[PDB]
Amino acid sequence: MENFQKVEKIGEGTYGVVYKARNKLTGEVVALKKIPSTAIREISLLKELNHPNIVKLLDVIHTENKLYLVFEFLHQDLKKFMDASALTGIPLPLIKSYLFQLLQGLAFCHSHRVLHRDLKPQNLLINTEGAIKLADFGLARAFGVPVRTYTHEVVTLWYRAPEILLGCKYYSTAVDIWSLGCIFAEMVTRRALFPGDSEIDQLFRIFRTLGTPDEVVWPGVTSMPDYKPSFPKWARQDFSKVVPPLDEDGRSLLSQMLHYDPNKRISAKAALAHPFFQDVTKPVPHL
Ligand SMILES: Cc1cc(NC(=O)c2ccc(Br)cc2)n[nH]1
Ligand code: NA
Ligand code: NA
Ligand code: NA
Ligand code: NA
Ligand code: NA
Repeated sequence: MENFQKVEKIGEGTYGVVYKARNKLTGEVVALKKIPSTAIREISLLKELNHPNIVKLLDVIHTENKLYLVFEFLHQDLKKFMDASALTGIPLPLIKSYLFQLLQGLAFCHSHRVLHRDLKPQNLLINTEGAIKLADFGLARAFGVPVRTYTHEVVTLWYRAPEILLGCKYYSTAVDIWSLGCIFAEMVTRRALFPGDSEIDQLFRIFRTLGTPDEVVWPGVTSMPDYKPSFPKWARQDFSKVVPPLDEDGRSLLSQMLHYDPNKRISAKAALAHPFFQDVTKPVPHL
């Protein structure tokens, strides 16, 4: 760590503090995250998982029984950008560019059998060139997703897939598509899709919009560990009411990203081929 000078505190992550820092060896400006042998091996494997839409993991330092992750630095996150774009909205071509890029990052990681499991606007980072990148890929498998962060802050449930909430033990890559669909809807409408404040509130918010799932739409759902037959039965809403003014192609794609049955939910690779991306471009964001 003597090789790094802290510039400022960027924020408080799930596992530890995040600093902007300078690498004295190379002059490099980096993001430095302060965080068992299985974790070291898992996280070390992530150094090779390189893609332009994945925040680059520069190094893993294990010392004095502390773990430091050194990442590529980006100047803004999507949560802050969404807040700053509240009054006007992020323009649709930029939303489309971001979604397209995020799907490319997911398709790459998924092809290597690596899941994120905790995607949220705060771990999507943006630059002034129009790129967006996924941060903290692979960390949930290494460390778990806790209920509270290291500062006691509540870890958000808003982007969590229903199979996780219903107690499935085995996650598929579909969990990340669900999260990204929730983010897409939030960029379009300027409000979170499913802002739950407990596990049951999260689940019932999903049910009230998409309908309470049953064996017709999701074979096996009624046998899931946390499923209860006493869940209320709500009707599904039309996406035309959920995400106006999104066009028919965008609503089609979103619907497929939010299918209940993870085996039905669209893959990142299939989503990239969707007609919504026919006119995709890479605008320069305002910032
Ligand atoms: C792993 C990583 C994080 C990061 N940057 C940020 O989180 C960041 C967010 C908002 C502002 Br304003 C400045 C920096 N870069 N790389
Ligand atoms: Na480094
Ligand atoms: Na390293
Ligand atoms: Na948000
Ligand atoms: Na839980
Ligand atoms: Na469109």
